[PDB]
Amino acid sequence: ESSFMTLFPKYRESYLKTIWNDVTRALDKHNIACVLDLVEGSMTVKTTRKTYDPAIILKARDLIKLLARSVPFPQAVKILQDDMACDVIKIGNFVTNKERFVKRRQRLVGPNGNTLKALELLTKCYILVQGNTVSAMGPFKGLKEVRRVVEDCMKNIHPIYHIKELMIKRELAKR
Amino acid sequence: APESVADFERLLIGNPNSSVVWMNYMAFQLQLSEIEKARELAERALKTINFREEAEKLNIWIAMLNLENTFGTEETLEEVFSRACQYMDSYTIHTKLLGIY
Amino acid sequence: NSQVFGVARIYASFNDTFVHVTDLSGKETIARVTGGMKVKADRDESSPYAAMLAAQDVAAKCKEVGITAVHVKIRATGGTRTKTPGPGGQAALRALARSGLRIGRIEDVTP
Amino acid sequence: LSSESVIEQIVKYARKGLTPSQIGVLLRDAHGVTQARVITGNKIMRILKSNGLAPEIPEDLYYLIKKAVSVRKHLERNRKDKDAKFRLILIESRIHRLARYYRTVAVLPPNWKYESATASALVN
RNA sequence: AUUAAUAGGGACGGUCGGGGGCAUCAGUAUUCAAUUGUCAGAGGUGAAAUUCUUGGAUUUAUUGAAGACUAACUACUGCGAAAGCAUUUGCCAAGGACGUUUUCAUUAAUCAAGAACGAAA
Repeated sequence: ESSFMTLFPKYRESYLKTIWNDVTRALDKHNIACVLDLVEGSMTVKTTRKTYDPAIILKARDLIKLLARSVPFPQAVKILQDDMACDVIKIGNFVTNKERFVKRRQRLVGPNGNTLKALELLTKCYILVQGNTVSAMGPFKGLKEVRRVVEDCMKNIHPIYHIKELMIKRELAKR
Repeated sequence: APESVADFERLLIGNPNSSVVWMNYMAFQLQLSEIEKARELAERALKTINFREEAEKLNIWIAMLNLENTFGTEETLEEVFSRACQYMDSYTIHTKLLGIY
Repeated sequence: NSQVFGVARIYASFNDTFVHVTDLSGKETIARVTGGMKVKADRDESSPYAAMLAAQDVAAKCKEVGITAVHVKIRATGGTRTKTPGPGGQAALRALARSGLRIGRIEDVTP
Repeated sequence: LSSESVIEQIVKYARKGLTPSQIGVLLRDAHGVTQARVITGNKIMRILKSNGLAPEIPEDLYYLIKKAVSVRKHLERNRKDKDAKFRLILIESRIHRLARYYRTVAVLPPNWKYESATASALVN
């Protein structure tokens, strides 16, 4: 039937194997077939005829990619609920060489993780930087600022422009 | 003028970078109904001329194509086309070919 | 079982929810029920609750015509867009399943 | 092992149309010999010069002067070959220092004037 | 012929690279056109506005034409003189590391002047 597959690096599969038995313990509650292909290093979210709706497989397919993007499986666990949707942004096509790509990588993170946690307190999302992705998960009116911050900061734009608009909109919130 | 088999060949020792002699020699060779000595001449003037002369080198591919325009073949003018497309520019020989066609 | 089925294209994008379940061939969709038609504020087009209200009409027009099953070809934006599945997926596809319409060999077939 | 016979093997090998490294690579592969510096007591290029089998240009230079003219053929195929012309500016500095060695160490005269124009005449 | 700087050129052979020039074929993604089913919205926004819309906006599917790039695999991975660099495969020429009791014996080190490549517009 349905199947959505995602490949993983070496960093999360060992972290998956402590939770993939819990993933199959949790996917069985919605009757979804989860594969732990240790030979392939990939997981596939498959549908079953004992399930209610096929939409929860794709919501777990975002959770399986969140499980494969070195985000926590507890942090990927809330995606199966209604009012929490993820945003697995690929930011690979920004700079070819590793020099200027790593220049904007820490600038989207900041010194001691303050600026990466700043957008977490600005746009209300779980920002997860692992490898060449910037994954977020939250309300879409807050998550619209997440894709606006992630797509422009891999270019020559800094997060100081993003946070200052976010600090102004948060201050005029209570009115 | 150079009108013999020995005449235009002697000028090649004095004028190596001159394809204009082979441009008249290919008019002097294929006029005797044997263009195999004229197709040899455009092949010889490629390996005899200096590589720094681009005005005669691209014209050498334009000479063997315009000779191929009336007195050539179907795939022989195209095999000389993709040989000029590797040794020289693509569309500048094709804009020459658009004027030739 | 008799396989009274078509194909269901649900556009669960980031800005709206458009549902156009097609036939066994790609043309001649028997149903086309928008999410912004069942809620009139121009802001609830991406809401799944308006998409769940829209999904009752989506099951209705096929059950009126004769398609008792629908295989889901789910759609996010894809391509040169945000490429991720939005909010309108988990409610609109479930309400077709809550209406007894048989799901089987479902897919996400966006760009 | 009859020391002059390795020279008589070289006297046919230098007459076989090969470089001095080619006589040293072949004799060390199929004849057991170590080098020209071995007990026979004569250099590979100097024994070829002593019997009239030496070349016209230096073997250090003539394989580099040929490599300067041959690499210009790809640059004659594309003037946008920005690395092959960069290799051509470098390799023409490799043969120029070689001929400047022979001009001072009296293997070539100081009026030779090595140029990439006539280097196709000294490669063939 | 004082030695063959565990200096250097040059030569062989096993390797390798997202190197570059050319070519090969493969890949998704986009626009426009031909056209069917159907519409009260579609897009955009914090809420709107703006934009197209029984001129069918909009969704699906199909065909044609054109332009760009190699996501996940894929990374502190190698390479390119630097700039820069990712489908399959080749042509041509260039290159890191390799071993020779292979060849030369300083041919070798920094570069004003002066010239070549070349990041944005």
